[PDB]
Amino acid sequence: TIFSPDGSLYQVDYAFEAVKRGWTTLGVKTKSGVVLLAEKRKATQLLDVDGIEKIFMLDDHVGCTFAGLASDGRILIDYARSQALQHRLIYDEPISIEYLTKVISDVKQAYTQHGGVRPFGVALIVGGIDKGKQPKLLMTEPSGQFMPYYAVAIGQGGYTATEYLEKNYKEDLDIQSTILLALRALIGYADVDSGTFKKLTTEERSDLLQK
Amino acid sequence: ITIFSPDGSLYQVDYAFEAVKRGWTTLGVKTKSGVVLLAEKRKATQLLDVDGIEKIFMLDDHVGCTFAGLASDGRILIDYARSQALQHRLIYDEPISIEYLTKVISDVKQAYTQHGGVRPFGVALIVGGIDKGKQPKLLMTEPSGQFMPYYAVAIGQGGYTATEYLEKNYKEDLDIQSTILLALRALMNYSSVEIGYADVDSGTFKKLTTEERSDLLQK
Amino acid sequence: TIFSPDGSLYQVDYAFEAVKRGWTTLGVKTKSGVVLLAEKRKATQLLDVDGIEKIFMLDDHVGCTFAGLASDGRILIDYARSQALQHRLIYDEPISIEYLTKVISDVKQAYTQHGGVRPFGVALIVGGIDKGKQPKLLMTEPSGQFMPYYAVAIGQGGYTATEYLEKNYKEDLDIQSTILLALRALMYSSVEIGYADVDSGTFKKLTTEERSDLLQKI
Amino acid sequence: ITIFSPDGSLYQVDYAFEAVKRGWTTLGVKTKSGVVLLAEKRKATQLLDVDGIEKIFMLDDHVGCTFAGLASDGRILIDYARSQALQHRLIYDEPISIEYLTKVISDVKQAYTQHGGVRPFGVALIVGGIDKGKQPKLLMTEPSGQFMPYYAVAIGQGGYTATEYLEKNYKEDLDIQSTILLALRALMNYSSVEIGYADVDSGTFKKLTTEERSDLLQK
Amino acid sequence: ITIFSPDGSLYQVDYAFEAVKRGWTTLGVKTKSGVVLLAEKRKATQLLDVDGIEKIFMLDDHVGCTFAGLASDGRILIDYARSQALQHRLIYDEPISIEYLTKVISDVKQAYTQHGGVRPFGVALIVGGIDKGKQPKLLMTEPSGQFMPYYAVAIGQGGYTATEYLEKNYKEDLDIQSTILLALRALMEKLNYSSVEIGYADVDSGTFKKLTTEERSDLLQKI
Amino acid sequence: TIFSPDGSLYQVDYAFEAVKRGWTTLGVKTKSGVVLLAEKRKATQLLDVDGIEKIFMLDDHVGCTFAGLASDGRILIDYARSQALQHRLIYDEPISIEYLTKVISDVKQAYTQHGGVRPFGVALIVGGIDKGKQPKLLMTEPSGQFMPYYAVAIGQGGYTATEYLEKNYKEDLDIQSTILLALRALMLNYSSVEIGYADVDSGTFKKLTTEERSDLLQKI
Amino acid sequence: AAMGYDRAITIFSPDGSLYQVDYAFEAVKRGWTTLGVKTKSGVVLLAEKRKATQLLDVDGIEKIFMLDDHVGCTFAGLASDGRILIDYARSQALQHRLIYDEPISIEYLTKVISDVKQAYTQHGGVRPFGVALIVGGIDKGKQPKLLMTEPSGQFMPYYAVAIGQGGYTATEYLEKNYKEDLDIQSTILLALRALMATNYSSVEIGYADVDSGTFKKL
Amino acid sequence: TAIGIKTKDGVVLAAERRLSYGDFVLSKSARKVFKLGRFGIAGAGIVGDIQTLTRIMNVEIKYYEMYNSRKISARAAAKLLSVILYQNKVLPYISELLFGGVDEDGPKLFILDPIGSLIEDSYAAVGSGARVAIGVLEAEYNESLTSEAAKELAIKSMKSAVERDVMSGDGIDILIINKNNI
Amino acid sequence: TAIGIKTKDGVVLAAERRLSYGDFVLSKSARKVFKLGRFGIAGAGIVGDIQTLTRIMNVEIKYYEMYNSRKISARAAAKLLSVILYQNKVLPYISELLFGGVDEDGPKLFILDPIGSLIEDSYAAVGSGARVAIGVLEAEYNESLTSEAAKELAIKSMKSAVERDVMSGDGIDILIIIYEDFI
Repeated sequence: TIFSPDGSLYQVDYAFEAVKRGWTTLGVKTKSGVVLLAEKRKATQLLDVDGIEKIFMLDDHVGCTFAGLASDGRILIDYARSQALQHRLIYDEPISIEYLTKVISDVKQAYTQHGGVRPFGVALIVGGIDKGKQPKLLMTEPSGQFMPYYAVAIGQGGYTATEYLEKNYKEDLDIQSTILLALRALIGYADVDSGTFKKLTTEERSDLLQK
Repeated sequence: ITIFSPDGSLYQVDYAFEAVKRGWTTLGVKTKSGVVLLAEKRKATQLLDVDGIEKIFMLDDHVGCTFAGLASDGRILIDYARSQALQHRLIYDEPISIEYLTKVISDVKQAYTQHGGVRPFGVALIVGGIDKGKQPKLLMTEPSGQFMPYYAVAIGQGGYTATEYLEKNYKEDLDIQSTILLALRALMNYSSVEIGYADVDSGTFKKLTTEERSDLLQK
Repeated sequence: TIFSPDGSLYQVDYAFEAVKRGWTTLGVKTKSGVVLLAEKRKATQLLDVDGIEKIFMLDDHVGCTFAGLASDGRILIDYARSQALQHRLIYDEPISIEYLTKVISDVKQAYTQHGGVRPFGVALIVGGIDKGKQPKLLMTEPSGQFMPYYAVAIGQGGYTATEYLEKNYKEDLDIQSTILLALRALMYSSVEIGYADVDSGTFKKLTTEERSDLLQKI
Repeated sequence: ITIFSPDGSLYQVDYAFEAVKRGWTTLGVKTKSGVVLLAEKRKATQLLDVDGIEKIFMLDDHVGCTFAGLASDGRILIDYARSQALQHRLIYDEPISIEYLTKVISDVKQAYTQHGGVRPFGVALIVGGIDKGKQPKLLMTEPSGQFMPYYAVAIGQGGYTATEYLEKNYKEDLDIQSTILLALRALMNYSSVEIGYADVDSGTFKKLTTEERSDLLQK
Repeated sequence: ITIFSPDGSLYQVDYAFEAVKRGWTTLGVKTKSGVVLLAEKRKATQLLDVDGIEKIFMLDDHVGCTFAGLASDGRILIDYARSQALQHRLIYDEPISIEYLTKVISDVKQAYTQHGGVRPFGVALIVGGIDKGKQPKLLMTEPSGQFMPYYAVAIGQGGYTATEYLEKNYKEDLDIQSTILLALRALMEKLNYSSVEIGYADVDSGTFKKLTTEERSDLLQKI
Repeated sequence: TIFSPDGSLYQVDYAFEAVKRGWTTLGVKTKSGVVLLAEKRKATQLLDVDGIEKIFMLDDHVGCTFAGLASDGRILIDYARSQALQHRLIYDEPISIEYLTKVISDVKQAYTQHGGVRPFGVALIVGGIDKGKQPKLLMTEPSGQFMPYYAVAIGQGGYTATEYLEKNYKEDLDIQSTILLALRALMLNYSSVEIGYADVDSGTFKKLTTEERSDLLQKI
Repeated sequence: AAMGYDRAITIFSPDGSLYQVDYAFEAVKRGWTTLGVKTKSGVVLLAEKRKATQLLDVDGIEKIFMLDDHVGCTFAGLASDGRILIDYARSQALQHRLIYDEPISIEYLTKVISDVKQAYTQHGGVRPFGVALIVGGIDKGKQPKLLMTEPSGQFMPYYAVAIGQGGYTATEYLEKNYKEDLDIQSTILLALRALMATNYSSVEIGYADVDSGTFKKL
Repeated sequence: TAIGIKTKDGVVLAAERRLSYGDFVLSKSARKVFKLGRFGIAGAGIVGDIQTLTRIMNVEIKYYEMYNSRKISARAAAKLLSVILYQNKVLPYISELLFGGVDEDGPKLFILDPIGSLIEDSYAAVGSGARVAIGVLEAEYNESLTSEAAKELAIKSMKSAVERDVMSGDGIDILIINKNNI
Repeated sequence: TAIGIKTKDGVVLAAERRLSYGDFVLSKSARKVFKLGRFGIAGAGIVGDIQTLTRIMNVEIKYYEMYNSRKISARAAAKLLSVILYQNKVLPYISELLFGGVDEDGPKLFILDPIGSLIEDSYAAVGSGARVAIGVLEAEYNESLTSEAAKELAIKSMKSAVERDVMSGDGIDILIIIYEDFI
């Protein structure tokens, strides 16, 4: 919690180097769908990749993924689900995504301003479609900054997927063409017709290596 | 952190003021006809929703402000400002004086520049409202906790260039179309800027919709 | 609680070296059921290794073992039993193992983010039957990460058993054959063994004559 | 920060007193007629509303004071002073003695010069009070927490020059018009100053008129 | 400090275990029909009231233990142990198992080896007792917070010599005069008859009592 | 709050050096009564040194002065007055001086044993006469120690007055003669001393007025 | 012995000794000489009262304190540390007498005093006490009971000790000519002789006698 | 109903073994006399308050006995029990108690109220039929009794209280405290 | 029932030794007169409040006597006991008390209420039969008495309260201020 003479906090940039060493996670937003997915590397042969979880469902309508460490973004996911259900208990209403990412990012700020507390080494990308307009995607940086994005990806191969989505973007795709785009840049999707965040079961992924 | 140098200057506060010098360029101008403040929106990556990213925040229906420097420090400070404003309006059923809003904001900045295990804020604020009677109102919060009321300032990377341009030719009163023109000229496309104005006739501030911004580009 | 310029927390990696210096503990999952066991090395002739304990029973259907230090994973075992019995008082239901390992791992995270607190130097391996979704094994790292495993082993000879289970881990095993596999992976009665079976959904630790005869087999 | 040097002096307190030496020049004079205290308002930028900047603060209707050094430290210290004064007037329904106001102010300064993770205040205060039915008394607060009651002092950048000027031509009995003349002469200039006076006939403290400020500035 | 060395070992815990190595010699033996534990009482000054200084403490009617290392750390730890025992007996109206007593003692030791501004305990304990029926039980508390239940151990300056002597001749069969004899022969100034403190728990009447000053003389004379 | 190898606390001795740099304050206790006074040096010719205060009245029977810093002994004077009036609210009785100096000195100890707290840099010289037996006079050291004294003086010229009172002490004396002795032990002008005395005949304490201490200070 | 580990107090040196506790025991070595003897016929403890300034109340200063009508004690080292510790001792004694309406055992008084010393030698932002106490009382049903409190928190019950500047000289004198079969006029003589090897009326003396179970001063 | 009789030899306690809530007997075997080492207490009132006071006092007797090197005196345990009753004056332990023991000062018998008042008396009764039973004691008490004659007096007085009190009834235990045997 | 009589030579206190809850006597020997230090107190009401006030006051008398190096006066102990009664106004110590001692100012006798009001009188009674007993005192009293004649006045007045109050009787203790003689 000390300023360098240029004004940059070095521990925040070091935590952003920790998410650069994370696995590759992806989030793409179109005018007709949210798709976000995450790579599941297999370090050991005894590890059941099909049993490890990285896509988490915040609400009926919101899911998000993390990169970097696991445990920092996981206790942050419990706070996110708790804040969402508290807003839904009070107003009996789905939660705006600017407010979820607000209070998440404010917690990240509170751990980047006090002495005997390490900052979070986890970046989040949040995709919700319960708004009356279209979808909304945000990214949380360990400094506490918002950047709303059309499509990003962070991790080890984050810059390669970032430049691929810079190459061939489009505003108007299917659910099927935007999940194709995220697979090409390397799963959970939210669609605007039925306002929910569906998780694909174990069969449908066998479609996508084939198709 | 909380130690005086032998000259008497706090080095961490000046280092935090260097952090707002590395911020984006934000502008605030205050004329005898009303209030215009706007902020640059630079695009670092070709995938930002720049039309959705926010730097102009509305504190009350008659006072609002922009930040420069870090985002999160001035953002939790924006929640405290809105909470203090709505608390005063719950008690008195009255709009809030801006000396009191900037007072309690600046007192929080002081409290984090006097205690040991707390980093100071790395954000400067510029606040513009109308209240009731003092139509042209503008203040600036420094991370030391000082007030300076200004007619027109700008801070950020090109803050000194806009400061010297606004130092140039500018008189006391002119129409709001001419003071929003002055702020656009002080920033040197259509949605790289986001602009908010408060007018003295109807004591409020709607924001510019992007359609009126497109009308202010080509003329 | 400080990041190195690469981004790695050095104190967490030092605690994972502390569990590398621990005793060898094993956990295997087959479709037949749950087997986990732990080595009991005898440093002194006067140690009551017959009375020392490393397999702990969280509930009637969840048991786990630790490696690394003793006291850190033991106070962590008191928190696990308290969270389990609290869930069973609320819902009158057995507890999901993702939630047990969740709150254990969240405690490990909370001690890897605050200043005047040392992190835990203990890794856990948790086995149970839960519902009816075949087996369910997780491992807790002192960073707070989950890794669910079919079969792992950590300790001094952890990598040797890891590569042995890499060689001959087979899906169509008996419960008698998966306890055989863990004994083979550990390379007379200085080992204590506990198994959970899917037919009667409960945990059992092996008595003296049980593990004695099974060792005299293979 | 909370450590004694072997001679016995606290170095952080003297460094904070160097910070008030870098402050603006503020003046306070007391005479048989009453109380005059004023403060220089230097203009660092042409964008500054010098008419809007405030440095003379009114603690109660019979007690006013000014600060030098930092702004925010003496400003949060001014909020504590106003709260203690209004609490005494809520309890006793009586105007407050200045030895007790400056007492509790100075005790706060001491409490922040004895605890570990707290920076001391970098602000000196000069307080002018007529009390009730008594000659006005002026007290100055040092960041160590010491009192010194003064007939006339001035602290800031040109504090020593005004101190030696008031050493030359100050006495005990003269007018309110002549002591405001004396304080203006001690500050060395057309209109950049705040002046406040308390007079013994009607026991109250007032502020700028801008009518008598120009008129008395010409003499 | 509460910081982890690159090998993974906590150095202050090993330094605290060196502090109990500098303690006086205390002994605990657990054999098939009861409990004997005793402690050496070395006389550093002629003016010491040695036969009035205390190192054997009675936790419950059936649990007695001794400490080595510092005095005050294991002594405030003895007050917490007695408080936890009497609290369990107020709740359940039952004698206390020693795994739970040593558990909460050891959990306190762990809690002081994980927090910043707290020094760890520099005292090791050896706890004995008759529990409730069955057979006897003996545990040892390490300043890391680890349990090791032992048949017979001894820690202090001559702890390793007593460890190797009890390694030599640990007779399975326990007697009422041979289990106290083995501890008297595992201690090594010639031995005084009023400068060593002995306490035993026996399985026939499930209780614990220190030996009287006359019983010390009559037992130490057979050697 | 760190002990040195020899066993001395260095910050306490540094605080006692801070009171050695204080102004000269005096306290004398004889068979006649109690007199304590304090020097009032004038650093600037615009000070209201006639309005500055160093003699404080704890109760109508007991007063004291400080040396060293001002603010530390001033918040310590507020605690002393609060403890005295609390004892008089409970027992409706004047307070023994060993108990006043006790709790003051215990506060000094409590700030010389905790980490993030600076010790007090002020020495006190209390002295009341409410006891029915004889008068009392004690001194508080920043370590928290008592020393009861017949007559002492501490400050810049503390050792010079200490050796003067060692020269010509009379245990039996006059109250006019013991205030005479303290003035001689300090050496001033009309406005350079505050004097307060407590007398055993009418059991009360009072600081002197400007044209009463002056008429006695001419005599020397 | 490695002496870089003198920071704060909550830190073990590599030999295992706490240096700040031993430094606090050096502070009581710089204290005044205090003496305590117990024989069979009762209790004598006394303390030297050195006069640093001719204007000092040698007869007005106090160092012998009466904890209860049956127990007195003296301190050496600093004054204020053993004085706030004397306030805790009197409060605990009167609390025991309010509960049980019974005189207090001296093992329990010195117990709770010494436990306070331990609690200030185990927490971070607290300096340890730089005062040693010697406690003498005879309200028990047996005979006298002398204890000494060390800043580590240790008990040592003694027949007769003395600590301070001339503590070792009086320690060797009482090593020369002490014996139990002796009475109260002769044991107060012995303590005066043990202070002489290191004066008009510049010593505080207090004795407790076994016939009338009370403690008095001189 | 509970009766204590003070003899020159030792204190004798005896009480009922009947509990009835309302007009209905729930139990013919409810122990109202309890042993505490050398000491013994017995009272009347709510059973749960009496049982928890036997258990609390048993714990704190062990507290005093483990710390100090002296066994407990009956006056000290009585003042302790008076303070335990007195701290909870807002929610009083609804139970009148008889405390009986033998110290080196001699035999001691004690009466305790739910507020916590301590009374020394030779002979006492406590509870519903105590009025009746003290009548028998007031007829035939002398200071010079034997232990077993006071047993027979306690049986006579308790039997009178059984025949003439609706809240008492059959089931009598007797605790004879001489110093050698409890 | 408890009676204090102020003489030139000292203060005489006397009270009952009978406790009855309801209409039934629990004890014929309940001490209601207590001797603390250089003086004595005696009151009526609930026994447990009186006993805990004797014990609390005994502790704090020793508190004042140890920490202020002098002995204690009766006005000071009375003002202390008035504050101790007054802090617990929400849950009042249900007991009216008589406080008696001798100071250098002279003999002093004091009346205390459960709220904590301090009254200094010459002769007083407290409790059930106090009405009856003060009647006897209001007949025969004089300012010029002796200590043992005031004992006989206290025996006569308490005996009247024995015969006419269904709350007092049996024996009566006496403290003269210190001798105590039970007749």
